[PDB]
Amino acid sequence: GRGFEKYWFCYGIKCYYFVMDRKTWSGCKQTCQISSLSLLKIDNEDELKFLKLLVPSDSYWIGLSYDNKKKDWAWINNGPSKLALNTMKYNIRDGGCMLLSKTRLDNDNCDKSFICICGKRLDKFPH
Amino acid sequence: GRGFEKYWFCYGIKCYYFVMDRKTWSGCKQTCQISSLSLLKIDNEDELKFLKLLVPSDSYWIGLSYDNKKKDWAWINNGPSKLALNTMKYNIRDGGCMLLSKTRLDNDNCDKSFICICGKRLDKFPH
Repeated sequence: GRGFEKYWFCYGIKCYYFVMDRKTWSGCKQTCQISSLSLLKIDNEDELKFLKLLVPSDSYWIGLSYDNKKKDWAWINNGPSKLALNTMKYNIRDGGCMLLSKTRLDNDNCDKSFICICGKRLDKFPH
Repeated sequence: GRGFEKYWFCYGIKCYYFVMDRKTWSGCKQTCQISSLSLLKIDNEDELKFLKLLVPSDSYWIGLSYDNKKKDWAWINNGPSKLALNTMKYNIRDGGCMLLSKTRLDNDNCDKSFICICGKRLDKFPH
């Protein structure tokens, strides 16, 4: 259940929620999930511009990880995105999971503990 | 009816909306109202702490102005608050309306144009 911050924000059709405890990438993925949210997927450059603008200054796990079957960085659950990643920017030797900071996307050790940012669209309903 | 930013935020029981164009204090007050919002009232020190933390960096008209008849600073529509102001720090000769920045509350010419921050509780329903 719930140990989230009491603030949250929205942009367009998507809101953004913050776990209180820092967690490993996997632990964040699962914490977003038990609450019907999902570790955050970033849909485009517009959205990225806004989050870097609006998030408090820190480093946040987001739902993007390197996938050795696809041979590429992939949004969780095959999630589709229009965010172009320059994958040369990212050395998988230095980390296979993505964080958001105010300054950039960076890859990092999946075992380090960062703030989880979970997203949920406003048109997301149980099925 | 509209001319708002696409983004907004919430804390506990209250959300926060941003007008796109800078306006005079009175214009902010009326723009918030047109949309059944209200130029923002700050309820306590906890809430002020949070807003200084999450608002982009700029200066914002909020629903606080100096009242001749009360002989005091007063929140719009007789709004109740538990935010203690030290009123000795506001010279009314320098301005009779309040704005919020990241640093502090300050008073300023009610005719300057600043960003409107409109508040609305989640338990606020037509009547």
